[PDB]
Amino acid sequence: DCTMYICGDSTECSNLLLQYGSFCTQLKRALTGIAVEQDKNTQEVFAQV
Amino acid sequence: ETKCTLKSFTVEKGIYQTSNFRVQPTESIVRFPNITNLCPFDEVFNAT
Repeated sequence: DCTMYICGDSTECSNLLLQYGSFCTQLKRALTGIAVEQDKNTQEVFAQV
Repeated sequence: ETKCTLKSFTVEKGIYQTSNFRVQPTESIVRFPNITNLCPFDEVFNAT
């Protein structure tokens, strides 16, 4: 998570962080893709019957 | 909330993440020494 790691429990820190915005959104998208591919790997390897 | 996160108005079926949930403090506290020490001023102003 963006704020919990970077600006943990600090409202003004999140207010400043909001300027960058889409930065950590890209991070979340990349990690979600990684997780989905991780599940797909096992699905591909083991589920051939 | 998920429409807000995905930045659109139509969402297809599935699972979507969002902002985390975090418990806010109920109230506030402050702590400070004990504190035993006291400057000897009762003796000063009772000086004969």
